[PDB]
Amino acid sequence: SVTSDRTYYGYGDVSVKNEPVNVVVSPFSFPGANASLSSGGQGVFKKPD
Amino acid sequence: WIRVVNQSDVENVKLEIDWVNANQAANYFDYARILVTGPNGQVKGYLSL
Ligand SMILES: [Ca+2]
Repeated sequence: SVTSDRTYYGYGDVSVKNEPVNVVVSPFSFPGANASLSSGGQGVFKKPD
Repeated sequence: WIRVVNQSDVENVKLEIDWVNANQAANYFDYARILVTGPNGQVKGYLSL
């Protein structure tokens, strides 16, 4: 009578949500406060973070 | 006579002093020699007709 269609199934799901990286920024204001930059001046400025 | 005031950043300055009406004082003076006394007893400048 019944000629079974021999076909069973298995399934799965994958969730890719985020991007690998977050670039958190703290911008710099290099002449800063309690220091001074002059025209034609020479030197170095550094922000560690 | 001439005071130089600089910012907390500037540490080297090169000034050019120029006598512009020297052709005028020539009609009045016979010899005029200006000595520009520097910071702490140094003499760094000499101006003549
Ligand atoms: Ca400097």
